[PDB]
Amino acid sequence: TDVNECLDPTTCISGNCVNTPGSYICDCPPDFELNPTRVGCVDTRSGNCYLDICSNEIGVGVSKASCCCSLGKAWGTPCEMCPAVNTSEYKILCPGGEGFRPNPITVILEDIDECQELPGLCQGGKCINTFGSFQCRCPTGYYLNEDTRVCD
Repeated sequence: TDVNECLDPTTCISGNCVNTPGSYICDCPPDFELNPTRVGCVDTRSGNCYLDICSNEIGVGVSKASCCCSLGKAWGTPCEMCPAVNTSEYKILCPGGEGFRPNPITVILEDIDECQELPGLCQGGKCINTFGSFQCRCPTGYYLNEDTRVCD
């Protein structure tokens, strides 16, 4: 009775909780929809990921979270800008910070695999997925353009 679940930190991941009599509700911000078990909000659209303003594509048909919670800079068509790291937009979009996205079904944070989803981050080179991150080794005689993410 006296209970308002919204007062609990965790209630409604990336969402706005509204306390109802015996439970509560999660209203999802724009572009987010409630997950199946209704514990949070996710963006299940698929789009391209870009390294600049959209240009320099590094990922295809990938989720905005996987794009922007990573090194991506813009996403989808029409080109949307990844929110900046100190924003609320980013708090919601990247609830686990840099390197992770929420599972569309369970909303559980998982390590984004740039190697698979964002192959662009290492064009012409070997991509090695790691915890919350990944590496890149350019083949002998070629070097990584830290700006184009291309080997040489």
